[PDB]
Amino acid sequence: QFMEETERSLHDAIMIVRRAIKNDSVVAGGGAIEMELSKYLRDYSRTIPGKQQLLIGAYAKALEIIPRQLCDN
Amino acid sequence: AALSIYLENYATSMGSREQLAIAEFARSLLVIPNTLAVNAAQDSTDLVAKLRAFHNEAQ
Repeated sequence: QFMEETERSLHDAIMIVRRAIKNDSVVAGGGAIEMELSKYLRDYSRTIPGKQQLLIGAYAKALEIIPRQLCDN
Repeated sequence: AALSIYLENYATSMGSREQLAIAEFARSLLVIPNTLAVNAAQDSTDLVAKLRAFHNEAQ
């Protein structure tokens, strides 16, 4: 019952490695950018909004969930 | 609206959950102009979000 999750590491490696091939340009993974992406856009939750701060901010809230989930779970 | 952003700037700077603490305090600040949208029948975000839309620095 432990054996399935063992191989699923190898092909993802093969994939994401070939993905480092498929695209030589590689951003930081693991929810790295999405932290600032909030602040990056939440700048415009400050700047523009007519209503748009909820529109930008909730999305700024929406960006970090991928690390936020794995972190807090 | 400033005090939101004024504090919401001080939010992102502090860090950890107290960064989050400061930001959620910068939220409650915005209801007083929004309860003006109550009586004047204004549009709360178009009121308040555009209030926050006003700045060079926060002031």
